[PDB]
Amino acid sequence: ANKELEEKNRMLQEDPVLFQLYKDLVVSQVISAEEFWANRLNVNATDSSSTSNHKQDVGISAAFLADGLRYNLTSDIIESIFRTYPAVKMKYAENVPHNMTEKEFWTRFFQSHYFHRDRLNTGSKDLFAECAKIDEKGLKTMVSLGVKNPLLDLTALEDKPLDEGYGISSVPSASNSKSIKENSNAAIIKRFNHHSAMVLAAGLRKQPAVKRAKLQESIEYEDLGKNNSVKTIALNLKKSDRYYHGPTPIQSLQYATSQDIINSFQSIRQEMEAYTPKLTQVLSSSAASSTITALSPGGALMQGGTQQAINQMVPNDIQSELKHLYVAVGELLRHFWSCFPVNTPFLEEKVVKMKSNLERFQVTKLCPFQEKIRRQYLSTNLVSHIEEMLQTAYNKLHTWQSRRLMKK
Amino acid sequence: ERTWEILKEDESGSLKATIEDILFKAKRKRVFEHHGQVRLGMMRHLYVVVDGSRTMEDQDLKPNRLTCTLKLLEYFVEEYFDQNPISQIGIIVTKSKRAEKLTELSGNPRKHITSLKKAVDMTCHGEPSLYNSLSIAMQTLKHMPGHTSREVLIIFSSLTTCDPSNIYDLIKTLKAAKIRVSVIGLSAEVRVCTVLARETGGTYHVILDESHYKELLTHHVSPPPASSSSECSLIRMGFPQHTIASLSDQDAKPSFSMAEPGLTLGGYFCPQCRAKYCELPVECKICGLTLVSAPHLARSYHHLFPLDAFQEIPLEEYNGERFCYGCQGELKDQHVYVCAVCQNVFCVDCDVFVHDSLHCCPGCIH
Amino acid sequence: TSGTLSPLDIYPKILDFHPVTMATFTMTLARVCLCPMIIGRGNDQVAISSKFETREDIAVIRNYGNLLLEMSAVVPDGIVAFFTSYQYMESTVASWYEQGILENIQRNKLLFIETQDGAETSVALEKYQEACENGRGAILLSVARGKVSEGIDFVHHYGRAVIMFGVPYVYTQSRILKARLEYLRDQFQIRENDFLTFDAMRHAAQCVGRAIRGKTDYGLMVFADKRFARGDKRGKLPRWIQEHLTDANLNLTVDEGVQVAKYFLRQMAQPFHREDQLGLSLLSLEQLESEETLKRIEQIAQQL
Amino acid sequence: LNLLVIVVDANPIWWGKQALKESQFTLSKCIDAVMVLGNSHLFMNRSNKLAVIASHIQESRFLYPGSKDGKYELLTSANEVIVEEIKDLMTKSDIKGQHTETLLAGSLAKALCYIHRMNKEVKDNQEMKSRILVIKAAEDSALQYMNFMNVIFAAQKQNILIDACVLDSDSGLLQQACDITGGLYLKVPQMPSLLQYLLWVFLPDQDQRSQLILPPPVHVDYRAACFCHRNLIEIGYVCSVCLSIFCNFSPICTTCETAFKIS
Ligand SMILES: [Zn+2]
Ligand SMILES: [Zn+2]
Ligand SMILES: [Zn+2]
Repeated sequence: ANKELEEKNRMLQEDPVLFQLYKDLVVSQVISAEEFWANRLNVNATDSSSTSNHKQDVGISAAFLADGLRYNLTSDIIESIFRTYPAVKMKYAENVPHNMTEKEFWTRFFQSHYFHRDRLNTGSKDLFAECAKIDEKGLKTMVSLGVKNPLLDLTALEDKPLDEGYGISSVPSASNSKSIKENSNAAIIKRFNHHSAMVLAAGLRKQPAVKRAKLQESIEYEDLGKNNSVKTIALNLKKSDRYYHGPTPIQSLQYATSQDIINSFQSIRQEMEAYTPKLTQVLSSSAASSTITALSPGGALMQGGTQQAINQMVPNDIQSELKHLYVAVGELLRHFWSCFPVNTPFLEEKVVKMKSNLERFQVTKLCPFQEKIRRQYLSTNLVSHIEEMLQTAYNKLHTWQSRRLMKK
Repeated sequence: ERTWEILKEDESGSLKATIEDILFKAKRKRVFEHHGQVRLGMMRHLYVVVDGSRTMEDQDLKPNRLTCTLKLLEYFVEEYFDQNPISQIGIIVTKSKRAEKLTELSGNPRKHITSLKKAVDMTCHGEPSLYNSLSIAMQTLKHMPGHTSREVLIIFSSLTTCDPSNIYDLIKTLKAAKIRVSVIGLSAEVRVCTVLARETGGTYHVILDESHYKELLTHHVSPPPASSSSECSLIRMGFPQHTIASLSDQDAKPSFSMAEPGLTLGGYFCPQCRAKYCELPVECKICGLTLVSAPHLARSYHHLFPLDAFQEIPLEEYNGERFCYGCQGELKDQHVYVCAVCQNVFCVDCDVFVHDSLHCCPGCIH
Repeated sequence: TSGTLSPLDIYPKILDFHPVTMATFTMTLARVCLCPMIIGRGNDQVAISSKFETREDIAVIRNYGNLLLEMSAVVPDGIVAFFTSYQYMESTVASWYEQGILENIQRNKLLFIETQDGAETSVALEKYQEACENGRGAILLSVARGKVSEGIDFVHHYGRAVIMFGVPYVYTQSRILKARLEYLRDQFQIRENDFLTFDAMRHAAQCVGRAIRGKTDYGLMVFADKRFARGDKRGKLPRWIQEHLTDANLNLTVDEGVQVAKYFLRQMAQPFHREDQLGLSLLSLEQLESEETLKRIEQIAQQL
Repeated sequence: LNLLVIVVDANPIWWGKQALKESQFTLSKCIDAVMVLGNSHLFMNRSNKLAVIASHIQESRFLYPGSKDGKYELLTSANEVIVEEIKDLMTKSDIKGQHTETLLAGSLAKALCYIHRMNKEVKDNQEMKSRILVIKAAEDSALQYMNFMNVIFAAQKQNILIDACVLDSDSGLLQQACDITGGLYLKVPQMPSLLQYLLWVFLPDQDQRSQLILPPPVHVDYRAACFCHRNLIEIGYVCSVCLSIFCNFSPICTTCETAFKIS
C-alpha cells in the first residue's frame, strides 16, 4: 500500500544495511518485497496519540507569533488557532501563504476578537461569534444546557420568575442610557464566556446522566452512608506442602533402619561425651600437601574454564556481518513466530506463516551466501548458532505441518 | 515577630535546656502497614506517568518537584524490579499538552534508569494532557495479555490538565479494559484524578514529605490485588539453563541478545527459538515465550504466604530468656515481640528485619 | 435553623421579634473543614480593600489580580470569586485583561464571568461545574449579591475556594438604603454603620455558608479586605466560623495565604475515610446508647 | 572489619553413621578444624569478629560466647565455649524421627538477623563485612526450599556472601545459594583434610577472592519440576494466580481454588 511506504522509512533510516539486506531478501525471495518495508509500517491517529488539546493557550500561546511584529515561524500554533476559531479557519484558507510569508497575517492576528476581544465583527478573520446572541442561540435560547433542571437554574428560582416588575427590580440594563464603555466590558465578557463555553464544547459533547448525576452527587452523603469496599479474592492455597518442598524434582533420598537412627544418636552422643581437641587431629602435612595438590592450578579441582577465547579467524569481520545478520534474521524470525504462535489454527495465519517461512527458505539460501564467507574468506569459523536457529525455524513448521489433526 | 522567640524557652523555665527533650520527636519514623491473603497481580506491567509541565519546577519539596521526583523514581524503579523481576516498567512524560513515552515496555533498569539520568535534563513546558498520556498507555496495554496486570502509576504536579475530550471516554474504556490506574498528587486533591483512580480501581494519594512520598511509593511496590474479572491464566513459561562456551566455543557461536548489543559467547538460550540471551529473566522478543529463572519464581512466593505481626509488649513479661531468640542478645530494649505460633522471643530488629526482609519466622520452620 | 446569620442579637431588633431561644452551634470536627483568613495585606504592602468608596484604585485591583493569579495555581478543581458590586467586577476584569493578568489566570483555570442573562448564568454554571470535573479547572467569578450566591451550592469539588473581594457594601441606591437605615435608627435605634457592617457580613457569610454542605467537603476562604480585620466585623461573623478565623491568619500577605493554603490543602488532601470519622465528629448507635453522647454534645451549642 | 559466621551441619544421623562407620574422618576432627579455622579468622586480624552456629535436628544453637578461667584468653576461651556448647547440644541430645531434618533455614535465619544487629551495632566510620560458611554433611531437605530460597534473597539484598562446604551428599539448594550470593560451593574429596580446604577456599577475604586464583565456580543447572508428577520442565505453564508450576496445560489449579479462564 502507498501509506505503508511513509511509515516503513523508520527501519531503513535506522538500519541502512539491514534495509539493504531486507531489500536484498525482498528481491532474493528471502522475504516478501512488501514485507521488507511493511514489517516496519505503523502509525498513530493524529499529530499525537490524542488530538492536541488546544483548549488552552490557543493563539495566546504565541505572543502574536514567534515575535513586537509577529514573525512567521509557527505551524502547530496557527493550527491550534484554526482548530480554536472556525472563523480563522475560514480566513486562514482565504489568506493563502503561498509564494509569500505569513509575517503579515501573523501581525494582523492581534486585531480585535483574537487579541483584544471586541464585540462586533472587527476580527481579522471573520466572526460568527460577532452576533454572540445568535451564536449562543444553539446553547441557551432555542437550545439549552444539559443540566438546566438539576443546576444552573438560578434564572427562575425567585419570585421574579413569575413576573418581572413584580420584584423590586431596577438594576438591569435599561433601554435608557446605553454605553460603549460597557460594550467594551461586555465584549470582553462575551468573548471570554463564548470562547470558554464553545472551546469546552469541542472536548465535551452534551450526556443524559448529567442531571441525575448532579442530583445523586449532592443528595447522597458518604459520611452517613454509601461505603466503599473491595472485591479481591481470598487466596486459600491447596496442598501448600508443594511450595514448602518447592518445584524441585525428586531427589535420591532414602531412609535407614530405626536401629541405624538409634545407634546414630547414641554413637554421636557418646563420641561427643568422649572428645577433646588435638593438634594431630587438626592437620597433617600429608593431608595439607595432598589437598594442595588437588587445589593446585593443575589439580583435580581446577575444572574446565576460559574456553570462550577470541575467535578462530576474522572475529571482527564475522562480528560486523553478524550484526547485520542478527538484526535481519531476528526481524525475520519475529514475524514467523508471531504467525506461528497464534491462539487458534486458521488458514489466514497458517498460509501467511507458510509463505513467510517459505521465503525464509530463501533466507537460508541467503544464509548460504552468508555461509560462503565463513567457508571461504574466513580461515576457520562456526556460525552454527544462527544455523541451528535457522534449522529450528524450519523444523518447527515441519513439525507443525505434520500435526494434520486440525493443528497444521 | 515570633521566629527568633519560637524556641521552647520562650515561655518556660525548664525548656532552657530541655527544649530538644520536649520536642524530641522531630525527625524519626516507624514504617509498618497491613496485608491480606488475596490474589495478587504478580505478573505486573506498571507504567509511570510523570508531569512534564512547568509546575514540576516548583520547590514544594526540598529540591524542585522534578529533582525530588526523579530521585525517588530511581529508587522506586530499583526496588520494583528487586521485588518483582517478572514485572516490567515503562515511562511516559506529559509535556506541552502532549505525552512522550520516556521508556517503552521493558524490564531492564539499566535502560530505564539511564533514561531517568537523561530525563533530568528535560524542559518543564506547557500544561499536562492526562488524556494523551492515558491514550499512549492504553494503546500499549491493549496488546498486553489480559492476565498480565496492566497498571499505571501517575504522578501529578499541576492541577489543570488539557484533555482533547472528556476523560470519561478513557475511564469507560479503561474500566471495560479492566486496566488499573493509581495516582500520586503533589500538595492537593484533584477530583479528576480521585474519580479516575477510585473508579479505575487504583488509589489517589497526596505527597506531604519526601518520607511520605516514599511511604506512598512503598505501597505501590507491592503487587496489586486481583479479582476474578482478570484472566486466570496458565501462562507458558521457559526456564532455560545457562550454557557457557564449554567445548572451546565449538558449535556455539557468540551472539548478541535480542533485547542487547553485547555479543555473549555463553548465556541462556531460548528453548523455544534457541535465541541467545546474556541475562535472565528475558522475554523472547521473537517468540512471546517469557524466560524466567527458577529462583526468581521463589523470590515472589513470600507474597503468597507472608508473615504476621508478632505480639508486642513493653517487657518480656512472659519471662523468656534474657537473651532474645533468633539473633542472640540481651533484651536491652523495653519492648519485646513474640510470634503468635512459635512464641519465641524477638527484638525490635527481629520484628522489623524478619517480617519485612526474611519473611520467615525461625520458630515456625521448626 | 441555618448557620448563616450573625450576630443573632440584631435579628430580634430588625424583625421586632423575641425568640424563646437565641442559640448557635459550633462546627464539631476531628479534622477541620474550613480556614477563614483575611488576606488584607498585599505583597507590595498595599492595604487590599475597597475602603475608598469603591473609587478607581488600580493598586488594589492590581493586588487583587496578583492574588487571584497565584491562588488559581494553588487551589485545586474550581474557584468561586465574589465581587462587592457588578460595576466593580466589570471594571476590575477589564483592567486585568488590559494588564494581561487575566490571560495568566486562564492558563491556570477557565474563567466564567456572570451576567444578568440567565443564558450566561446557566451556560457559565454548566461549563464551570463540568470544567471543574473534566481534566481542566475552572474559576467562577460573580457578585456577592447576585442570585449566583443564592441558587448554587459549592459542594465538594465545586468551589473548593471562596474569595470575597472587598467588603460587600452597596453604596449605590443610598437614598433607599438611607431611608431604611433612618427608619431603623428611629423605631429600632440601630446605627447605620452597625447595620451596614452586618448587612455586608451576612452576604459574605452567604458565599462562605454555601461553600460547604457535608463532612466530606471543605472550603478555603479568603476575605480580601482590610476591613474584615476590625474586631467588630470579625466579631459579627458567625461564631462557628470565627473559631477557625484565628488571629494569626488576620491581614495575611498574599504569600502567607498561598503558603497557608498549600499547607491547609496538604493537611486535608490526605486520606480520611468513613472509618476514620468514627473517632470524632460522627457518633454511631453504640455512641448514642452511650450516655457520653448526652454530656459531650452539650458544649457544641452556642448562644448570643 | 569482618564478621565470619560459621555454620556446621550438626546432623547426628549422617555424623552418627559416620561415627558408626568408623571412618578416618569424624565430627570430632570436623569441630577441631572449625575451631582452628575460627581462630584463624580472628587470628588473621585484631579487628575481625566471629560467630558460630550449629544446625541440629531440632535447634539452632549459638556457640558464642568465651571462657573466663584465664589460662589463655583469645583462642582458648572461644574453643572452650565451642566444646562446651557442642557437648551440651550433642551430649544432652534427644531421639526423634517425626522431625529428622537439620534445621538449616532456622540457623541461617538466626545468622542473618544476628549479623543485622551486629552491623547496626557497629559504628559507621568503618563497616563490618560479613560472610557465612556452611559446612553441610547430611542430605538436602527439600521441605525448607521455600524458606531456603527466601533467606538466599535476604542475604543477597543484605549483600552477604555465602560460601558452602559439602561433605558426601551434595545440595542443589546450597550450590544455588553460592551461585546467587556470589560465594563458592565445593564438594571436599578428602574430608580428613577438610581444614586445608577451608584455610584456602573459604578463609580468603572478600577483598582477596578477586586477587587469588581459586577453582572456578561449578555451573549449576536450574533443574525444575512441577508439583504434578514432578517431571523435569524446561518449558511449562504457570498459574498466574498462585505461580504453581504445571508441566502441561490443564483447566484448574491443582494447587488452589482457581479455574483457568481458557480461550
Ligand atoms: Zn524464544
Ligand atoms: Zn514464629
Ligand atoms: Zn493456582
